[PDB]
Amino acid sequence: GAMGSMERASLIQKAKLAEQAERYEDMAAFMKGAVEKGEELSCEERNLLSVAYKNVVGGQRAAWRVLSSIEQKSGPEVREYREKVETELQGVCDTVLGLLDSHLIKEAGDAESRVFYLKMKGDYYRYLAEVATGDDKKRIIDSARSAYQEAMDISKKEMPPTNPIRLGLALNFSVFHYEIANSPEEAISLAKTTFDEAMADLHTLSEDSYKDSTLIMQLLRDNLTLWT
Amino acid sequence: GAMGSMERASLIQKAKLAEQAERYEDMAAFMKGAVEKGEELSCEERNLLSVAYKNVVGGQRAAWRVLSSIEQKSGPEVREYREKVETELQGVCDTVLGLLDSHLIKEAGDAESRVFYLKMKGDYYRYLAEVATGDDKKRIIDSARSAYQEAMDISKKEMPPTNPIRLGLALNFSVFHYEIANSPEEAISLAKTTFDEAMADLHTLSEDSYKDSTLIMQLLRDNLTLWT
Amino acid sequence: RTPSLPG
Amino acid sequence: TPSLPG
Ligand SMILES: *N1CCC[C@@H]1[C@H](c1ccccc1)c1ccccc1OCCOC
Ligand SMILES: *N1CCC[C@@H]1[C@H](c1ccccc1)c1ccccc1OCCOC
Ligand SMILES: [Cl-]
Ligand SMILES: [Cl-]
Ligand SMILES: [Mg+2]
Ligand code: NA
Ligand code: NA
Repeated sequence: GAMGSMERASLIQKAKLAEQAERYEDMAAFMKGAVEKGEELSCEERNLLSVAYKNVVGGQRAAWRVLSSIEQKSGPEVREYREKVETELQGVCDTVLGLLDSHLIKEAGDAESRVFYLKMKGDYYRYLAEVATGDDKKRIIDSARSAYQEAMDISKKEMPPTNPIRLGLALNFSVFHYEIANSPEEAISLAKTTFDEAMADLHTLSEDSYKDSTLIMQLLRDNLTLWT
Repeated sequence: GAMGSMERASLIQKAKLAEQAERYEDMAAFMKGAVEKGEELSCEERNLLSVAYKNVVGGQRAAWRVLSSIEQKSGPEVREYREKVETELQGVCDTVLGLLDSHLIKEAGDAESRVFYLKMKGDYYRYLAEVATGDDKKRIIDSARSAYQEAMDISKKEMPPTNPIRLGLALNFSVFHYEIANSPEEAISLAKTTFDEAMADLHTLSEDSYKDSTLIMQLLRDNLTLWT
Repeated sequence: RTPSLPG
Repeated sequence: TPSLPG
């Protein structure tokens, strides 16, 4: 790609500069270039990739929601511009999903990174699902569920129930069930089981881990309260 | 161009939608397309054009300042990335200056539009001056000065001393003197006489005009009190 | 820098 | 409903 001629280490350095400058499209492009070098990502690098694209897609999602709200209240212009933003958002999600399928997931060297990437695959199919319609939406929903479920299977075998990545996966998968798949009972069951299984082990954690885990447990609780 | 097949009114409508969605690059592109239809801009449309490009270049300027500070404190990567942002900033300023020279600045026209656009030309040369060095900087500085001076001459002949466009021009020209042209004495004098001459004419204004004028007068005073 | 017109 | 904020 456009970053093919730049050293991997230079791309990582420039991603960090872009973050300091709040230039998230640049940050994402640098991180894409780094992924495309074909080497695994460290934990810090995975987080850089996720932060960069979350900022990009997050801005597009917020704009799409503004435009969709105007459209629903309402010539063809609002629809056309909503569709333009929608196509750009779909492009970014397709880019992220392409990095995960080629080849971050299959090259992930440990269970934690594999769960991180399968969760991310679920998340980006979920973002697609928010704007999809008809048969395409149904396929996207099934793809999201399959990625999340694979991540769940690995995290139950390989990670303790208080592990923050495992907890965040369960949080986002339960949001998927509720907001996307019209499965509130699955959402509640998953959040509840995850909350209880983590609570059982909170006393074994250090001060920092306790804070990390109860932070995400509190995010599960907020959703349960909204849902229950 | 990508906007050539779109109706003028649709471009203006989409610029307004882009503003609501805080999509300023899109907003600027829509307004550029509208300018290229070859009709004069209304007051509201001039303000849309200005807000759009202000936000685009504002983000670039802020990023450039972050990167330049990192560079001054400090491989080639910081310089390379600062140069990349700088080139994109210069490209936007060149786009704006091109629109002004090719479409918008005319010998004809009401005082309100002629001053507005000449001020804008001064502003975008000033933004180029912020990143320029050496003799190139000298020429750019003189281009900004010449545009501001022509706008000043028109504003003093054709507008009352409380006119908000005249006041904003004096504000920015005084900032030019202080920050770019190494003339703080001139900056201070211009801000003070502008403020004082507006103060003396406030009694002629309605409640609404009074708020419009006094808001810009307050900005002049803020700079005066900062500088003295 | 000194602030310019915010619009 | 909010998802993980990072
Ligand atoms: N700045 C220059 C022209 C656009 C913008 C205007 C502005 C906003 C806030 C403070 C000062 C100027 C502006 C934007 C949208 C609507 C009206 C506006 O101002 C008209 C008066 O300009 C001096
Ligand atoms: N969200 C997922 C990966 C990036 C972001 C992380 C996060 C931030 C705040 C709350 C929850 C997750 C994140 C970003 C930067 C540094 C570290 C991060 O978390 C890493 C492990 O925690 C889940
Ligand atoms: Cl459009
Ligand atoms: Cl670069
Ligand atoms: Mg045409
Ligand atoms: Na037409
Ligand atoms: Na003072």
